[PDB]
Amino acid sequence: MNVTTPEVAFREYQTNCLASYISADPDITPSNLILQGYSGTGKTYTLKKYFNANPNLHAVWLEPVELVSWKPLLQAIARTVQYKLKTLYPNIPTTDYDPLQVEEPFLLVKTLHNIFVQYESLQEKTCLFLILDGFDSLQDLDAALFNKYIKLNELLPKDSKINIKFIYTMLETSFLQRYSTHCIPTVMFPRYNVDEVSTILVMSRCGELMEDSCLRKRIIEEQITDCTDDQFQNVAANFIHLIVQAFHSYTGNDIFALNDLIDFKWPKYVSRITKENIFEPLALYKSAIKLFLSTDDNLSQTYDLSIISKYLLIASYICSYLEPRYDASIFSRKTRIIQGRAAYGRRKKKEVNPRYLQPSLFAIERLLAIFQAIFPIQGKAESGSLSALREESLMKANIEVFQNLSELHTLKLIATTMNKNIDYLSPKVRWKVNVPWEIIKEISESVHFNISDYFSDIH
Amino acid sequence: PVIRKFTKKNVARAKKKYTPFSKRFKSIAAIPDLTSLPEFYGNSSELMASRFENKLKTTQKHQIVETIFSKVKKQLNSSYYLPARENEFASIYLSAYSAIESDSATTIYVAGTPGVGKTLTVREVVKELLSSSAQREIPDFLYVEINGLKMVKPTDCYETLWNKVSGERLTWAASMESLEFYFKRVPKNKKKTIVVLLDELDAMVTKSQDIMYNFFNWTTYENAKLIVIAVANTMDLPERQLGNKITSRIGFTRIMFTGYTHEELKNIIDLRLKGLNDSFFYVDTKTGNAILIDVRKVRLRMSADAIEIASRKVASVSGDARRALKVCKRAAEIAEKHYMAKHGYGYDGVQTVHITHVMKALNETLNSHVITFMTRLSFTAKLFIYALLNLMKKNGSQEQELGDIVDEIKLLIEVNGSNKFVMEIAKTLFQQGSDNISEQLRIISWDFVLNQLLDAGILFKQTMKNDRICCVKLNISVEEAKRAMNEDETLRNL
Amino acid sequence: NLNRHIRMNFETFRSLPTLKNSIIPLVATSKNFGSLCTAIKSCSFLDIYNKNQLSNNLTGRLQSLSDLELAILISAARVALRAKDGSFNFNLAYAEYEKMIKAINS
Ligand SMILES: Nc1ncnc2c1ncn2[C@@H]1O[C@H](COP(=O)(O)OP(=O)(O)OP(=O)(O)O)[C@@H](O)[C@H]1O
Ligand SMILES: Nc1ncnc2c1ncn2[C@@H]1O[C@H](COP(=O)(O)OP(=O)(O)OP(=O)(O)O)[C@@H](O)[C@H]1O
Ligand SMILES: [Mg+2]
Ligand SMILES: [Mg+2]
Repeated sequence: MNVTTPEVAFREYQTNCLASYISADPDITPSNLILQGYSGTGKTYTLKKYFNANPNLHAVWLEPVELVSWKPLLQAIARTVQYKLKTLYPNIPTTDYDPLQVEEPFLLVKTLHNIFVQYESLQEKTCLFLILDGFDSLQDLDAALFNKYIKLNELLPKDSKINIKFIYTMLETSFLQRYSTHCIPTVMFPRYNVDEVSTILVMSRCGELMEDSCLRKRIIEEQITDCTDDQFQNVAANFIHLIVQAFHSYTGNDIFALNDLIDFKWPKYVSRITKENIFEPLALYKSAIKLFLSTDDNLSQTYDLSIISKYLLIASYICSYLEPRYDASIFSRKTRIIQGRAAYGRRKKKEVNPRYLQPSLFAIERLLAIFQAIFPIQGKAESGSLSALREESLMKANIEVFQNLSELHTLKLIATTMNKNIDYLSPKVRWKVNVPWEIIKEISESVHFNISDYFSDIH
Repeated sequence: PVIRKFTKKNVARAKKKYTPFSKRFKSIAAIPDLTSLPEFYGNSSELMASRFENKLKTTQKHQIVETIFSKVKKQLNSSYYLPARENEFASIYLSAYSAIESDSATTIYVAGTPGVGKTLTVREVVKELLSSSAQREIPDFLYVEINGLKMVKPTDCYETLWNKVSGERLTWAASMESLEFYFKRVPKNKKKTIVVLLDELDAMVTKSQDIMYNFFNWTTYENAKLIVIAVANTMDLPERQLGNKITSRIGFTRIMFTGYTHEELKNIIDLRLKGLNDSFFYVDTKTGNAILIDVRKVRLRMSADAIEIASRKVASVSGDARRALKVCKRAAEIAEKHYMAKHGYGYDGVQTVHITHVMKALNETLNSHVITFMTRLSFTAKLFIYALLNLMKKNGSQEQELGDIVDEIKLLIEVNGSNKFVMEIAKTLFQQGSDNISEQLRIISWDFVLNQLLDAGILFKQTMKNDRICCVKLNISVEEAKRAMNEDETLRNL
Repeated sequence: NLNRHIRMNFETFRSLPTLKNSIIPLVATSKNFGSLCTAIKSCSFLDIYNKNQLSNNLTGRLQSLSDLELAILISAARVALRAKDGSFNFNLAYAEYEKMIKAINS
């Protein structure tokens, strides 16, 4: 059958494969076939490109990326099949069944059989195509699904004036190798390379970012009447060359992240281009090298909280990365009175820097003690005859610390043994924290506290 | 305006009542006689029994072909006198006759292995009891078949009991209550004796035996008359599910049927064959049809020594007449098809079967095709099982991971860099000979054979994600694994 | 070559339908008699078929990646070999990676 080939730039192998696989007559098409690939390769884009190349053939489209289970696919398919049938055969009579009536593949095949028997008076046999984009991307997927969908053409009677076909698309290929014994035809799209992705981008996003507003914005913000579409395309092309030369090591052969980053960082580069910068783009790149050297694509201060919240979270990081016995030397300030000896501390240096380690457990009284020790100074005294006689200048176990600590657990910064039916009160509960080193570091200099010396000496 | 949070439209509600019989007369003096009632005691099920007879009738005939053995197969079939098991007949029929004479509520329980003819003997006993009912001297009573396996829900016993003793439809919770009412609150003068047969109780009451508890509660009345029997396989059930106190208070009688002896088996199977045993037939010259007392007059026979051996081998294990009869039928089938192949008639003066062929039919049941298949596989599976056995010999672990077995495989291959078989299967397995193909850590087809052996059952895989540390087990044996190993000329020497 | 592939089916899989799948594309893409004859003679397009069939299973995916991936994978692998169960984390691999770069620049 005459099939117009889509003259694609990079997927002509799969184009040939599928153009040979599929045509109008169902006799020369396989019973079941798969079209697997990886994200960014435009497998879905090329499917519709081939459909554009072949208008007479038609197919239904479903996106189970949004659907969650099997029955939603059942209802969607039951709706779409008859919707397409009646839309593409206006003159045919019908008794439209309820698509919601389906709740099981048995019911689905029953209603399709009803559809076919009411469509028994067709002039020639016709096979349609079905599409399930991301069938492995389901959210409650199990391993007993694909074979059942493969088994649709069997239970169908062979005298059907209207038949159907299946299409698929996977990402991992692990579940694909989990089921390959049935010898299914398959076409694959390998992940692209440097020049392939570069050309793909400079022919896909070229127009999109050429007809963007920011170009015209800058062209009259600079007010320079020396331009042409050729030079616009050249400057965009070399800027994309710079983008890829900078961030190929970061990602490699992907398009989605590159497009997102381009959308984020294009305006800053456009805000810098000028006459001298277009006449000599190396200096322009030197002037916009900062985003290339640092993406910094997120968002002085970091908090607007109280003081004890800031200062108590500081203690917990210490109480799970420091040995319980190697702390009495540095965390004591009283003057001894009665006879007694201290320890020798850490005789042996550690070479692992427990920053790299999963933290330990502890009881809360440890936190109480260490926080009492490290708390800043308050309750100013005067050295008077009675000033310090009763002041007791040191924070004690009030209620506010209890409440702000209880707040932290709902803030999910202090982590306890994960439990449904949690119980903050128990003798046996262990506690921990979920914060990296940077979270704790950001507090230190902001509040003018210093604990880096406790960690910087061991390793 | 309102939206139903979840819909149920495929539901198939059953049109059955909730009101028990106890609330349509409202007084003890307001109840009529159920005996003088046309709807009660099942006088309407006949129309339903006969209504579906014509749904599958046709009259297509074209060149009918009939042969010698099929009539003997039918004569030997299970769809039909027996003196072998008769003492139990004389005992249980005597007990039932005395029970119906006494008009009491007697209980009896029986069991047996499948194939002891328990159902056959009980059916014949109740048929002779039907004949005694045709004596018109004993009080009439009605049978009740109970097949919970053919039933879906175990509580539907009450539903069907009511729908067959009255034709009325209800749900279990009302039918069983109305039946309690019909049993203990109803006097004797008009109620009818009923006999009931329970079958294969081992799966009816899996949950808590509440249903059979209710039954055995019914079977403990003096104003109500019933004849209750049950069938099972195990023997401890009455005291296991109920306990000791209930089973002792009821005080029933216990019995079980054991496998028959070889002599009785042969006597019975030949009893189902005396009509055709050593018969002479007029046989046509084209179709070979055997007609009984261009045509011969030949004789038919079968190996009595084969009867002896076939009954002897199977009487010592279970005593399953079904097994014996199917063995005889398949021996007849093989003989018949071999004879047909001798001439080759197509499709549109002595005849006898031999000990050789009777044993041929009898022994292939125990001869397992697994050995031949597993010896007839490719080299890969045999090599991998041999490596598993090598690890078993090395560590005595009874278990092996995937990484360790793959390590053993690579060691076993690379150690034998000299053997000719491994030499000649060397390079066509990783990258398939030619260039332009990069090496792969694993061989080709390893996952294929792995899933093949998983689907075969010899391999057991635990639920894990890691492709390496996933534990693996073999299912059959190491000895049979050798009995597959050493028959490969290359494996024996390595 | 076709008899060699017959041998290959005989010794690898021992099942016909996979071979049916492999042969279908040849005639499927066949256009004219001369190309048919030459392609079934040299069977060089079976080379492309079996090259692109299992291309992206274990090797090609590792062939297409950045050197940072290789460096961090080496950092993880060495510490796993040093370890008992081979367990590893983000910052352990980072530490070994920085040690690698320090030695390289030293
Ligand atoms: N040969 C090509 N020609 C033109 N555009 C291409 C080509 N290959 C890939 N692309 C681009 O790649 C983009 C990939 O996005 P697409 O929505 O098709 O995802 P995908 O690769 O199918 O992944 P997933 O199914 O996981 O979403 C397509 O929008 C298309 O613009
Ligand atoms: N004495 C006998 N006379 C005739 N046939 C017999 C005799 N003993 C056993 N059989 C045959 O053996 C078959 C075994 O059937 P049986 O009554 O034992 O079934 P069952 O134990 O109720 O079955 P299941 O366990 O499958 O429910 C009988 O149908 C009958 O064909
Ligand atoms: Mg996509
Ligand atoms: Mg039975």
